[PDB]
Amino acid sequence: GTVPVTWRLGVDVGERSIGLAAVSYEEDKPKEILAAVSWIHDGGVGDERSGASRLALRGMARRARRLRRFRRARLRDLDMLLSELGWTPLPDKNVSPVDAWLARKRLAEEYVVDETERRRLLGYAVSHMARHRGWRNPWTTIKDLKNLPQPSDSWERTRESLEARYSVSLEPGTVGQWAGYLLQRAPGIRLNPTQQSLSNATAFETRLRQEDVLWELRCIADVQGLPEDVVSNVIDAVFCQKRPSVPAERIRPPLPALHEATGHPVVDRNLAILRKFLSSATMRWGPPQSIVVELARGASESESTGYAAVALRDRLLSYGEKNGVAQVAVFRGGVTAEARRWLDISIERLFSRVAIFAQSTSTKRLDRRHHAVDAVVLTTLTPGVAKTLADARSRRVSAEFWRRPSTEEPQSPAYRQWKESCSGLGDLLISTAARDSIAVAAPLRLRPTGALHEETLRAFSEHTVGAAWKGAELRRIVEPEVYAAFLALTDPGGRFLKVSPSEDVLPADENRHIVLSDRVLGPRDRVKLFPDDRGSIRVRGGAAYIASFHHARVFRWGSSHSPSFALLRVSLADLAVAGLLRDGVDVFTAELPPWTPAWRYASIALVKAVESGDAKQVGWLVPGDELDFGPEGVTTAAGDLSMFLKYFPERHWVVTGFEDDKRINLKPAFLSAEQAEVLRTERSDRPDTLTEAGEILAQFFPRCWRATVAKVLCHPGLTVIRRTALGQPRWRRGHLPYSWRPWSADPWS
RNA sequence: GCAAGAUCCUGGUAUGCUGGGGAGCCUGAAAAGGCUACCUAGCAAGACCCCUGGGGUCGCAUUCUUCACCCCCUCGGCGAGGGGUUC
DNA sequence: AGCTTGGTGTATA
DNA sequence: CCAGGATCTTG
DNA sequence: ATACACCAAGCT
Ligand SMILES: [Mg+2]
Ligand SMILES: [Mg+2]
Ligand SMILES: [Mg+2]
Ligand SMILES: [Mg+2]
Ligand SMILES: [Mg+2]
Repeated sequence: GTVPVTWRLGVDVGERSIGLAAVSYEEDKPKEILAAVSWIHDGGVGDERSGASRLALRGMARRARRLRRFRRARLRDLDMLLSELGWTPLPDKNVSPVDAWLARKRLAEEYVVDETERRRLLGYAVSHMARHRGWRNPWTTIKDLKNLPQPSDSWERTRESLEARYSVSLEPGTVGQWAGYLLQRAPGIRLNPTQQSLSNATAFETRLRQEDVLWELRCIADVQGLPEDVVSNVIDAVFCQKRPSVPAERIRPPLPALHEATGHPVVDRNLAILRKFLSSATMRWGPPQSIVVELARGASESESTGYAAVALRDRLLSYGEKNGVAQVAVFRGGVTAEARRWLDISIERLFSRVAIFAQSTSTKRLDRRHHAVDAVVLTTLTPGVAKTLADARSRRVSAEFWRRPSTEEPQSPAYRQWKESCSGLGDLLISTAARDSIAVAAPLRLRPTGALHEETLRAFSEHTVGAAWKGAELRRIVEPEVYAAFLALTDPGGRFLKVSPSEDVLPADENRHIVLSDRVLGPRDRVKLFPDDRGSIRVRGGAAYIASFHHARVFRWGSSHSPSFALLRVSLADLAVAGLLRDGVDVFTAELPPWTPAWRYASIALVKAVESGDAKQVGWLVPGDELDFGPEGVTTAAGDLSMFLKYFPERHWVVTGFEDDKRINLKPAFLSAEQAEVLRTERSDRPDTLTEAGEILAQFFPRCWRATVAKVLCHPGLTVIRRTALGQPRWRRGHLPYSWRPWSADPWS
């Protein structure tokens, strides 16, 4: 089903986006824009706060797990050494908070003549020193730690500061003696400072070093008269540390292929999108005859010869030598902007965008389709013409700075031939923009991997059986068997929970017995409850909130001419507690038990409609799905959304999240984020230079449309559009995610 | 070419949270509650393998999960990794 | 009652 | 937060 | 330090 045409490929690579064009050619002039799509990616970023990528967060978590594993193994080996020496380690409970510190202070101060008491104090001191040993260089050997100046100069400065503050001198002033003395003298004192966060002045200021703990242990050994091999073994067990190695980063030569990852996140996202587009374009129109790529001027902050440019040249030249691409040329930013400038093509005129800035011309970054338009413009480019345009800009910027207290055109026959050949490019762009064939899409994240819950462990609340129970207290029951038993109490014919959060579900009953499969709970027995009336799971003996939702399952019930819709918001914790995070599981259609937080905190109408059997699952929505409202647009606008839709009549909206049980958060697909953020900045510091549409767009972002699901899915002709790699909506029901209509979708199974 | 770095990766540290404790202080004194520290265990759910338990290794990346089709790579029908699937 | 929307808490250095 | 190993960039 | 999920006044 491949019809070979003559077409060229245009790729603009940005920090958060990539624009791609397949332009069919007839006589070395543009003939047909086959596909133009801009793909918005996160560049591998999973933490928007710190800018850390998903791979970096995963590596930090994995190394934290490995640190805990090695710490557990090292402390177990120390415990076996202390058992071999007969020294008793510090017990888990039923000891004073300062037994370890007082043991360290007493062994570093005086000699202990009692045998069992000395061994007990030595075991307490050595176990506590292994739990708190301070930092050393990981490449420094134990022998090199022993060759360090003991004590360290930072601890000498700290000890002099402590002697100045408290007017006392301890010989020898180890951290064990000073901490024990300060915990006896000024109780409640903090020992180490916190950079995270009334005037509890800390005892120490610098980070503890392993040489100081080693010096204190050797001072304790010299005072107590321990044998040399015993001291050597105790040092080698307390300060044991794995040396750093290189397991994973194990780095004419053959150029890498398209399917091979490059290791860097932004380049990997751009490579994956370009690889999918190139594969689909090859299967539908044959191979391209050249590939023109525009790396951005950015994409490195905190002809291009950057790492992204080198990786893209090597992989696209691998594809070229495997498929027959005649040349591959990669340019440096921002050549395509001036190439768009000389043909009189503006995004604000091409897509009929209203003006946002009162003074000066608005930046093209407002409409996200500018990437695909730049890819179309890039398709026409050649390296000689790009050189002439770069020389023209370099000549123009100096005359522009000179003429402030120009514009002069450099002459080129290749530029003249290019401008003659690209006369109809503007007409093609108008024609393709009129029928809305230029698409802005985002890649879907469908794998159920990530943080399963929030990190903060929370304390359990607790409720008696025999008291009065409200709806929130029913919803917060931790144990699923007790939850199902209270479910059978409040509704014996029901399988799900349909109560208001504030209503009084059931009164006090002094002889209520909750029967189970393994015990019987009396009316005086106390049920473990989640602390708050929100989605939570039981992890490691505590409660944690659920993370962000993986998806929302769409349910429909009622008549054909007027149905009702609701979302079942499913997080990774629901799939974790349902046992669905395993092999061979379709996580969008698998049945969730009633005790999951999804079905606990679903809307009451959805619960009652599923219990009545009327409501069936007709589809699913992930963050990043595109809602095409059709040519009608949004007919249920109210509030600031109406004033937004007067000047930006958007029909394509992107799902970002599901903020409660009845609402879905939608942003406009074609409108950018950072442009509206700098509009907010100019609203903050430059009054009256912003138009009314700019003011409304600045107020609309960042939270966009917090939209009622009943007000969204009540539109006939609304489609959940899932694109192919070329930016075309997938309408054939296959094994890839397809476009569907909420008003007409078949029920699952 | 000093090196400002960018991407990770490896080894550590100190807080923080939860469970169990408690040195000082404040209440309650019948009894147990809080604050500041400090001690101790754990810090994704879990999964696999080896000798009841234990110990080791993976588990937040590769944005269309699973399934289906096609292509590529390593080892010995056979799994593990990747990649693509046009509207 | 129900939709707008304003504010805020998240593991961190 | 720390030190330092590997690519690869820019100086 | 983000952005999303949750909470809790206001309009209608
Ligand atoms: Mg673990
Ligand atoms: Mg400890
Ligand atoms: Mg330590
Ligand atoms: Mg671009
Ligand atoms: Mg401790």
